[PDB]
Amino acid sequence: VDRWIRHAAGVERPQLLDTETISMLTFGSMSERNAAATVHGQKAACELI
Amino acid sequence: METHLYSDLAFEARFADDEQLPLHLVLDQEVLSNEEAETLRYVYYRNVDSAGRSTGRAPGGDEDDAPASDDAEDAVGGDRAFDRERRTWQRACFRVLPRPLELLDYLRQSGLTVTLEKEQRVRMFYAVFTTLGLRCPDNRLSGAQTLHLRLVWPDGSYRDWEFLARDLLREEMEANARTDEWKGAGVSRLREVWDVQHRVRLRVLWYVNSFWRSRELSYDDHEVELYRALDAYRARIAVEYVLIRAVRDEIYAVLRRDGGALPQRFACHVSRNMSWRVVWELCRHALALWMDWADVRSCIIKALTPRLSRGAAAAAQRARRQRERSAPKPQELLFGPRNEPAEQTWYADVVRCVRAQVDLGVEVRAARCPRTGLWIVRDRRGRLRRWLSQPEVCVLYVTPDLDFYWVLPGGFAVSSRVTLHGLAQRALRDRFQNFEAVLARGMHVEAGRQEPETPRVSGRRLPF
Amino acid sequence: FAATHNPWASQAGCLSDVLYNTRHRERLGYNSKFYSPCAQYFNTEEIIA
Amino acid sequence: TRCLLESVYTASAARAALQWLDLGPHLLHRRLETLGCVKTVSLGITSL
Amino acid sequence: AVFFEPHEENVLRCPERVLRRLLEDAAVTMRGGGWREDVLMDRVRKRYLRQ
Amino acid sequence: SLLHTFWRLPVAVFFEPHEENVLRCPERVLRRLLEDAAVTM
Amino acid sequence: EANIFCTFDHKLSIADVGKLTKLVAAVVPIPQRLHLIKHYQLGLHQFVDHTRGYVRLRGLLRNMTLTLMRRVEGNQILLHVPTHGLLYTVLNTGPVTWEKGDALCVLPPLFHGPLARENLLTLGQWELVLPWIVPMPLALEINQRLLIMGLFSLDRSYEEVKAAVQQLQTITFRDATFTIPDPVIDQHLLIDMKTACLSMSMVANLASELTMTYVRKLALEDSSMLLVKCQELLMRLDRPQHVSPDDEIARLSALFVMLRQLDDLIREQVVFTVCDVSPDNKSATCIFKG
Repeated sequence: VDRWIRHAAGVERPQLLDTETISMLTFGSMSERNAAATVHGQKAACELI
Repeated sequence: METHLYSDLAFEARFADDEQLPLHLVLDQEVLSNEEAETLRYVYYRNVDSAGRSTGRAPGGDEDDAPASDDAEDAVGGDRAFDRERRTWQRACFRVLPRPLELLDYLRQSGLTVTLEKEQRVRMFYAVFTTLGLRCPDNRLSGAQTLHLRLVWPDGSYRDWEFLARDLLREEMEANARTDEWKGAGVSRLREVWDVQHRVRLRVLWYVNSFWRSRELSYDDHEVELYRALDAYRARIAVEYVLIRAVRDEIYAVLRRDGGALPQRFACHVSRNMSWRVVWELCRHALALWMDWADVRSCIIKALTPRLSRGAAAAAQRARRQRERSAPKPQELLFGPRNEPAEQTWYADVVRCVRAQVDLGVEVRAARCPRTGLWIVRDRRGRLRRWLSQPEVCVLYVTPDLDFYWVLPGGFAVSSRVTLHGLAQRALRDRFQNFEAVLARGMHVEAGRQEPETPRVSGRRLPF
Repeated sequence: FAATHNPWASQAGCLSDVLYNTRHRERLGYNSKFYSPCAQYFNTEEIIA
Repeated sequence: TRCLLESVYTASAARAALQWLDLGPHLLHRRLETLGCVKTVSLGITSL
Repeated sequence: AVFFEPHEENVLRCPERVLRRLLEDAAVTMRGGGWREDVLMDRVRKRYLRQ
Repeated sequence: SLLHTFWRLPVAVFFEPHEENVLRCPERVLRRLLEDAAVTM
Repeated sequence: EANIFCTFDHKLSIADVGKLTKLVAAVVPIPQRLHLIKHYQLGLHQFVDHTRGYVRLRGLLRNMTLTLMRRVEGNQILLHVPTHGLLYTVLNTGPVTWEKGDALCVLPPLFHGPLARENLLTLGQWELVLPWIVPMPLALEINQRLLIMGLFSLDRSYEEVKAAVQQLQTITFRDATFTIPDPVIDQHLLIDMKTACLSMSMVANLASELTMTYVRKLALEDSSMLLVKCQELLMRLDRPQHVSPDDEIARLSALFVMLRQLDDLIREQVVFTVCDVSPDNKSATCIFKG
């Protein structure tokens, strides 16, 4: 069901990350790269229920 | 004098609900030592009927059957039965006169008027005054009723004296301002009475101006009721010894289960050229000698005593809940708080076959030593007691749980459990349940702090 | 002068408090580089100081 | 002193270093190189 | 001098199995009698028989 | 009767009150104890 | 006479005499009214002992005489013992709120809750711990709660008394919070419990047959909030024949002397009455002795 929800959400797998880079990612790391082009600027959103 | 009259009027006050008639008592050096009498905190006493259950619990049946269930989380039945057992006893009045005296002389120094049938010169080393109220259910009274005494020192210790009411009311019922008339009438006779085990006698008083003399109760002592009251007292005593029976049959079971090739679970250097036929023969000769010297003051009884406490059962559930959890996640260890079994207090039975002197209650602090350390048994002072080197000993180890080790010399051990499922529950509590501390003079209000010195109403000083 | 106009997003232990107060976000594991714009509105252990 | 000086090492990077000191299949010393001693700090947010 | 070290795997085998047979035959002759309840019970019952 | 060890070779000790030594009862004292256990009953 | 001098053992640096001039018109308990004392009998640290009792401190603090602090000179500090009815200035240090026209008395320092532990005069092995100057409603509440918490804790296991104490040990007065550190059962406490039981039972004997049943008559007639609140506990407990009014007068006079003897067990003597307070509440003028 995780594979199906990744297919339905557009975000791919967590690529079987290294067990030491989880400490990297909780220490702080930029992950999501840029897009190909931007004619507006940087994106911004959030959500509340 | 001080407690007798007051508790007499108090039982006259409270006679309507529970028909308790007073028994005015004094004790001596035969009951307890002088040091034990100087620091006796308070006294508990229990009315238990001829059927042998209680006066606190339910009349028909109880939630105290289903014999033991052999559990750790409830581990007796939970603490509701502990609340029941607290509700059985009552806290009677209490007064110590720690100074040598003659009793009839002392009542002559007070306002009491003494007249016995013949002058009995009684002379003891101190005096402690206690009154007991045995509860007649109806107006009538059963001869095979029995009593209990508990003497509490502030360390938490207790001593249980038990006896029937038949010897208390044997000769008495066969012959049969209020504070000013009570001294003028005074005592009629003085009577000593042993317990059911003849290990201690104690003296009772009998006032003629008591309200016991006008109640007109009826007294009967039927032999089949005496026959069942000793049977109920049989199971009360047997709760200590058939547990020792349950240890011994466990050893004979697991040794037949293993087949005679028992492993090592304790750290000892050994020697191969030493003979072992001599060592196996001293196992059998000493194992029976432990059963010959079995007593309530033993390690396996001291193993149970923290488990029959108030906050024991919930903390025991907290122990497995801390174990039976997931490993700490990578998100947990960086931002969660810091997360917490170094050494444990074990109790030990040391038997010795060379001199037949067996030591029953021994504190042992044992812990896992490093580099595949099986077990090592130190004292309270790190002494590393080293009895299990010698050929003359065999030793039994128990845990705060029901885990059990029978260790041969050379540190070879038999790892098994303690089964108590054959034992019922209501006799398991009343022998050795850990009773709670009740606040008295010189006690801190909040639960545990730097406690001050003992009260010690003693005779070396003045009272003040 | 009501009690709360969003009772799924105000209590200590709701959905939004466990999603945006930074203490529980650290307790779940998250990129510290990602700016979440609701973090300034649910950082109740910082505005309390 | 172990519970003392841990109570001043409370931040995320300190316990991350504590995790990386035990999350290796290797031992410690092959991942450790010495640099010397500090003589002046500047009190930044990433302190010089 | 000459001492072995306390490992876990080192055990003590059966003493030619006849002494363990003697333990079992000691159990079956221990089973009849020796309760230690009955000595206390006939003590207190002879005490209440004498009073 | 003889034990089954793990190490092939035994070692020496230094007689501390910390290392748990085996008993020192060479040949006479164990015979004395077996005669004792014979005559105790 | 009144001016007594206290010398010191250690030397005086500038910060210590500065903290002393911060204690001008403070209050320090002195024993025996001696003309010359050392600094070891100064203050309260010679008698403080944790896990010894709050009640014995509350007793023996009240027996030491009181003085004020002024006119430091170097290796000596002057104490002027106050006289009756004269107007002095008092600088408080116990952070309780003061108002004008209000009475004041002295309690031993119950710790504030953060454990501030402000010794405010540093030495090696001795600190000048100060007595609290507390207005009469808060101090009377402290005395009444100490007596109640002493009376309830008899013949009780730890759990129920702990559940009642963790609420009962806290107290507020004009946005504050206090606890009581050493509330133990003492001999003075037990003899005061004995005095309270004897006096309150003597009240129970000296009630007439109409003042026992007055509240039942009001519960018959009216229904008010305090009526229902009293009648609730009263029901949890559960025409006049002869009226000789002089016997009711004598019964009420005996009941009055018994209620005075009961009330004296918590209510002390007023030892300071304020006149005006500074709005920063660090000093106020008071007209009484110590």
